[PDB]
Amino acid sequence: DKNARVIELIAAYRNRGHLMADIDPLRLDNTRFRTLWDLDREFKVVQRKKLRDILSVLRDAYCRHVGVEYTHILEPEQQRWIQERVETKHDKPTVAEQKYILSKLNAAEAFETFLQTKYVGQKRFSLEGAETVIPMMDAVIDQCAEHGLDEVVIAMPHRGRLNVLANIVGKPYSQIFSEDVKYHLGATGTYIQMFGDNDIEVSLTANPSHLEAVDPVLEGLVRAKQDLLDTGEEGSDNRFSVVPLMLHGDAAFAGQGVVAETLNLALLRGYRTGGTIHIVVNNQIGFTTAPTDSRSSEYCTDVAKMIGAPIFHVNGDDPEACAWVARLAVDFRQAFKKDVVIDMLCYRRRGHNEGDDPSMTQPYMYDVIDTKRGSRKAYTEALIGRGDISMKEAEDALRDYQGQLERVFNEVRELEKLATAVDKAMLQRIGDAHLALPEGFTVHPRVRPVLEKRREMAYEGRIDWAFAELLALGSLIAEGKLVRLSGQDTQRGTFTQRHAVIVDRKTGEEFTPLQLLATNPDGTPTGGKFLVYNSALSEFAAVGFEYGYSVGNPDAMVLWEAQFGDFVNGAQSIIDEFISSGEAKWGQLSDVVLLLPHGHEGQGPDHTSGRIERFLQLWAEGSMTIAMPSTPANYFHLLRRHGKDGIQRPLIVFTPKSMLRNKAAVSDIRDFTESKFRSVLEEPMYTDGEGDRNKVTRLLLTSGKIYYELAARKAKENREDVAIVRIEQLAPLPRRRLAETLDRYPNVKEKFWVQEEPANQGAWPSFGLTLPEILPDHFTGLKRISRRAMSAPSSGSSKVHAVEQQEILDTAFG
Amino acid sequence: KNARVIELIAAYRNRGHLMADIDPLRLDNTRFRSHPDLDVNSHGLTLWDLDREFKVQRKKLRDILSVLRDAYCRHVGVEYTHILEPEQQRWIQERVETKHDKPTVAEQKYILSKLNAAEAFETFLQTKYVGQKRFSLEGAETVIPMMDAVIDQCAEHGLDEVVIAMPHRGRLNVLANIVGKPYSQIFSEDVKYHLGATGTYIQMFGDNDIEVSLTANPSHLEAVDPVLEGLVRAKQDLLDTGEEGSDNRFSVVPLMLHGDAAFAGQGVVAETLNLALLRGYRTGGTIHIVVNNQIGFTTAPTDSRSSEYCTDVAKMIGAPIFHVNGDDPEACAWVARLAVDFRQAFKKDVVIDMLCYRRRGHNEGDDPSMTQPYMYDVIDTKRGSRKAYTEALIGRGDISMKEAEDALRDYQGQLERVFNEVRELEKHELATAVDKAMLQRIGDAHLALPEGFTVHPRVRPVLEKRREMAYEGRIDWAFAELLALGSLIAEGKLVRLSGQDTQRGTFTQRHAVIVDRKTGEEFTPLQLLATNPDGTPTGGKFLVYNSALSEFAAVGFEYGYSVGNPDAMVLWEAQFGDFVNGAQSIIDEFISSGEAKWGQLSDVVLLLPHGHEGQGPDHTSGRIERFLQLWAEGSMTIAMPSTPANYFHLLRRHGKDGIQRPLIVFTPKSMLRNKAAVSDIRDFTESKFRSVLEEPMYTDGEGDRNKVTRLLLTSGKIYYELAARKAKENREDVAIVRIEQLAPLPRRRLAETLDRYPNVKEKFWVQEEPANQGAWPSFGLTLPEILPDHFTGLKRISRRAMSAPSSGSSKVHAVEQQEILDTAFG
Ligand SMILES: Cc1ncc(C[n+]2csc(CCOP(=O)(O)OP(=O)(O)O)c2C)c(N)n1
Ligand SMILES: Cc1ncc(C[n+]2csc(CCOP(=O)(O)OP(=O)(O)O)c2C)c(N)n1
Ligand SMILES: [Ca+2]
Ligand SMILES: [Ca+2]
Ligand SMILES: [Mg+2]
Ligand SMILES: [Mg+2]
Repeated sequence: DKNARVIELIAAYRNRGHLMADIDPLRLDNTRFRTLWDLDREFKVVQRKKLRDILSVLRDAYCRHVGVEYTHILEPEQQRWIQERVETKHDKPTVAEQKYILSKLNAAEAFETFLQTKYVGQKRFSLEGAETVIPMMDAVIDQCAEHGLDEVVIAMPHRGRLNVLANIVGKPYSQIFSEDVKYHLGATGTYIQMFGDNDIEVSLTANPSHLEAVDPVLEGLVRAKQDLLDTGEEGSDNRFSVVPLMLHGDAAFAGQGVVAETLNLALLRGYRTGGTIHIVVNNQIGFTTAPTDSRSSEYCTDVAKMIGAPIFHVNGDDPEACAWVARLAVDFRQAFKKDVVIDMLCYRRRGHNEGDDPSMTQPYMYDVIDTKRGSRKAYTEALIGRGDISMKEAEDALRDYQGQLERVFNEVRELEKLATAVDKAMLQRIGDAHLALPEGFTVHPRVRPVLEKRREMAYEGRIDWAFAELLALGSLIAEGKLVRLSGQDTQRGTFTQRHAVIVDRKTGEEFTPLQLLATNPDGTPTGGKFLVYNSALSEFAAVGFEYGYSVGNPDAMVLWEAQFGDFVNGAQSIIDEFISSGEAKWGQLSDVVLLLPHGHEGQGPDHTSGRIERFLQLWAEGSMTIAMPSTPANYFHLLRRHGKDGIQRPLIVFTPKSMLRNKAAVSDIRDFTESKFRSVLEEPMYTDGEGDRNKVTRLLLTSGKIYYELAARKAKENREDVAIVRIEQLAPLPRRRLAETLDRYPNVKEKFWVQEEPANQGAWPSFGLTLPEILPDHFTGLKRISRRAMSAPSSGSSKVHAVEQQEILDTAFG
Repeated sequence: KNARVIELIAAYRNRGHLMADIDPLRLDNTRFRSHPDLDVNSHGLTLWDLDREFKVQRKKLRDILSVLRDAYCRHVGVEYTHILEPEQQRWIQERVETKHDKPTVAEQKYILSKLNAAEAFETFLQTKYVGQKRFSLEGAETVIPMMDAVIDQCAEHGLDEVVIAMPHRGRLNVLANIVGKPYSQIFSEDVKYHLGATGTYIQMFGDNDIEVSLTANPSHLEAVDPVLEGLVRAKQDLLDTGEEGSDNRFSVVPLMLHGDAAFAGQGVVAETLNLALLRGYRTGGTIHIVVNNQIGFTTAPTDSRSSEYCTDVAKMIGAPIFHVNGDDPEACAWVARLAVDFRQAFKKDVVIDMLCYRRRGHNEGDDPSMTQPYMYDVIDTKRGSRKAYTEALIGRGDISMKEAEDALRDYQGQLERVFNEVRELEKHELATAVDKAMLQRIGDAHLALPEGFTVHPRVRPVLEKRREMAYEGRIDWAFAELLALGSLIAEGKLVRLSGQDTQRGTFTQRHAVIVDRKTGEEFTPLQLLATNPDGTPTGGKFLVYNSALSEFAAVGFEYGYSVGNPDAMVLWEAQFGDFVNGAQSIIDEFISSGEAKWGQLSDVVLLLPHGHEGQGPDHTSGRIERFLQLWAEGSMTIAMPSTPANYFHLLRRHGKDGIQRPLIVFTPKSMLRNKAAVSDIRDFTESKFRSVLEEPMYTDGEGDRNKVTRLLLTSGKIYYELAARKAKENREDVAIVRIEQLAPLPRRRLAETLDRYPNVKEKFWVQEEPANQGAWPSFGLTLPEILPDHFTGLKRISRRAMSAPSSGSSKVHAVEQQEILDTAFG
């Protein structure tokens, strides 16, 4: 019965020992810590060891300065791996390793002392009380270099950022302190091993003040780099040689939903990066808020249990345990290609900002902090107290600090066009690819007519929207471009129109027809690739990832598709903080494409609008391209121009739903082979037909699918006095092309902007103000024909929709 | 040997769920092969050991193993050893590891009756109407007797209400067979899949009843999750149950339904779970039911999540998780009742993962064998839950051939009743001013400290300055806010105020809660106003909390709270208005549009610190232009007050007008401490809210309105800078008019004020925000149309159009600020 009580004791330490570990350097919770003859008896564990030695191994491993959470991991081999490395008696670090960790603590503290002394308003960014994160990050990067990896990419909030730039990225003081925006900009550097012969690239990504919003952006950036190096999921090796190193705060990590959304991507085929190293700077405070008001779990890291990640809670006043846990984390990530979370328990020495006396809201915590000596002073005293360094060396370490402090002060003192048309053979090849099935492949009987109709369209014309899209993407791959397309149910298409990936009816094997265009007819690679995935049910993390992918590989054609444009508001922080504004704020460029299914069809307020008015409001000084094409060929030329123009700026496309199957919304072969993108479109009766522009007295200006309904109504009552002009590119406004087009209708007495969207929505709120100002001689007196202003994108009734739709058409021809 | 048994017991308790027969489709064939953790020989035990008695009590290994396999490896997969509380693990362990008595024929027939009613509802829906395939509950009808068991167990505990939140799948079935709404109400004259509902559940075999309600929601999956919590917490606060109540029953239960792909992918799930035990947000535990049909439209679970289960996020708060086979309605009803008992015993969330399937395509244009041929060849060989359960009861000898025929007659009768009832239906088809003594009382309250309380030395001058302000005037913004909230509590109103660092204030200005310098005890001065001077309660209360670092779940919760208690004054404060875009879905889908779409009314207040001060693009704008764009047909009130007294009257009008519509307030940062931005006692005691404000030199001074030839129209703090510049140059030819209420535009008040300046030759809208931001994009178009005789020729003075709310440089901000001021006086 005694040997059974030992087995239960071993399991208790492994499962719950972390609840008794001395992880808090402030020891705020006192309640945390609240036979002898058997201790010298040998037990079978098959090895023979004395109970006192088994128990000492269990206390050192699980109840010392490291709290290990791993028995929640479903993989027995991963539990076994941790168990073996944590439960073995490790050899104490060498005097050289201790002196090295100490120099890193000196550099970090001197940097902090310099920041608060030289400049004013720097208290918010203070890393004082959390300096151990610097030798911890150093150990992460050094262990990644020891595995021979290519790059470590960092994402972090603002606390200690300039310290990371100087002591991790290795940026010189002259570059750091030159003129805050500096706390949001990206950076690149080279890490050179101190005791090794390896080097590794280290980069820091740009981010807003919005905590954790950069998390899926880092993942996308890293995946794009991993794809370029041919490493990982889409590569020839399983090394995933680009490592994401993600920094967090404790209140942010537990409260922001994007954390869970980004963790949810960790093992997905379209989003995995081979595991992220997470470091939580757990100072047990969020501004003035205590952890008991910030989370409903024991640890701020408990969300990471969602993906069975091992969690290490470590005492920030023990830099050796912190460096050891950082190296173990890199080894686990390398061995299992899964996320590791390091929870660094520390404190925030100063107030949150200049106007904060933290004892006002946390008197107890700050009476304990005011008793604490720095983790530098503590570690140097601890090295003297254990006899690991001499009195001369301890003075030298103290003199290393002074020289590090003097150096910053003295260095900062010293400082003080292309064609998008393809040939008919290119169209024919993309059409033929849909029927070039692998041997023994069984196409689903309802998919086979789609493949046959695409080979017919490629040779005979009447090209629909869905095929035009694949013609654009396919021709880019054939030219050597990497095309990454993703979104909810994007492989088949929400409207069963895409079939980018087709599934074997008998085996379930996937076949990608456009991937055949990555190989030239002679069998040589084009250098191009088609990467198409079904995303998780996320908007915030998925849009963030695709923006990040566009930044990681500026040469890639990156498209994200919303199920319906109505759901993109779930990614509003990414749209506001990165996509629309990254270039102006940080000089960070993104070529990301957002495909937003849009249009009034009676399917309700959440299946009608991509909120065109919101994107037009965000636009300024050529920041993005915003388009609503009405024709398959014009969409094809829009995608090819974006993929070939070399302008790294986002593209927002309001794509159709029912217009995908509108038989009037088809294009001729010549529209792809002898044309280009047209920002302004006239009716074909005036450009190709026998229509007379001089009979026109009423001009209707519009965009999107409503054109076909207006055109049908004009044809039904032969209204030669009315002309319909489409604005395909909403932003930047094609001022030049718009003026030249309207000049061709000299007898126009009235002009109307016609739209399906309510008066406070669509293009009218911006066009109604801009068009009379930009073109006063053409648009003074411009009137609106639309739905009435609504507090929702549309009515919930399809009957109300139909009445309103007819009301617009009747007003336009009244 | 005894050690190998202890390891075997732990293995079943920890990992037995990985071998449980939970999938009714049995898609993964490798699931039952290769499981050494649970294997006897893989632990160092033989067939000889099976008849040996072990200490666990003394029981044979064979009995230990039969108890473990029945409890953890049959149709229920139990995850609970991740729970840090040993008493919670032991509670589950005892109830799961005991041999339960088989359900009575009466209970079995009742479960079969609920499946009969659910399948008959689903059969009518697909047969009578077209375009109903997307709402089909076919393959998941066991969720109806499962929900019935939840509600019946809540009634058995004597609870007051169950509030349901769910996506659209099986919604009308829930309305008919759970909420109990009649078919005449359900199928009269879709929006019906988004509307709220209330009903009464009456126990079948009991004498208790319980209220059952369904909340309104958009098509945005999981967005309603925090809204349900807020709504339920508001109801708990009214019933004096829960966290802010004398009874610890939490007698209003949230029943939250989910889909498997959405539960794993939506971040709002984790944000809402994170609220579960917070003093300001806890609802005594939510019962979660995931309708896990192992598909999300055309997407397989392996592309939807990075974990074994769609429910693994719930481990974040140490919630017990039950994976149950949807083809076993008895195990499903049993797990539902156990979930209610756990929630009652520990006031924590329970998650039920119901494994089932989706019989049809996702919608009308879906042949799901196109994308999932294997799954759908397996679904095609499966007969429904009702039929399979009828056949099981037959084999077990629990019912006879006559009884099964009678159950099929019950199904036919339920199916005829829908068709018939719908056939018949088709055939017939205020003053806001307070007395000075009220102000003095709120001022005195700041110094009426509890005996032995130690005020922080930096907080004491704030308390003393508030008593001086209350008696002498020069009332600042921060105190005016508390004067408004305090006077409402004194009148009997419930005031709920929350947000990031809201107790102290982001700008160290509020001090709604003060903390004892020696003990950490909290003291709320405004809570003293809930008691009249005679000692009787006013009926009012002050509920003030620091929120978690969430925008989406926190704004969702506060919107839900205003719906749950329409009589409450509910305010949510952003740290900076720049971070409210994290809650855009709640703003777009509930706040701005809930009234027009569902008839659901909300009185929620959003306080959004706003203003250009050189702190960068994320500490400058609450995006006024976005709220003005969302506004239509008086859906919300949008204001930017420039004065403490005008803010006070704005909050009191909102709290007393009886108009259940949201209020959006763009609040100050540096203007909190602007010494010109103070109000007199008479502004609170003898005035009201002013939507349009003139300069005091014209209304109270010796200023001449007839000398004015240039009129500057503006809003917010820039008024003080424009006023200082006018005073500096003695510019009598320029007048500054403020628009305090941006939406609905005060058309009449604006027209009457401008008519008082007859010699105006030019008008300008002046703003700090870029030309594509602030009020200009809407005012520039609206003002010349609504008031053509006053605003034709209206010009803009602002910052240039920008792709961000401001520049990152405070030097660039300062130059642009001066440029605006010089253009206005050029
Ligand atoms: C999405 C978002 N919400 C709110 C804020 C405002 N904010 C800035 S710092 C802070 C508290 C941060 O707490 P924590 O994550 O523990 O980091 P710490 O400052 O302690 O390192 C908040 C709420 C923000 N920057 N982002
Ligand atoms: C936030 C959001 N994003 C996307 C959609 C579009 N959408 C509707 S149903 C669906 C798949 C749902 O999967 P699941 O949660 O498993 O539910 P099920 O339809 O299987 O019951 C999606 C992505 C949505 N309604 N909401
Ligand atoms: Ca481009
Ligand atoms: Ca109101
Ligand atoms: Mg913190
Ligand atoms: Mg599903």
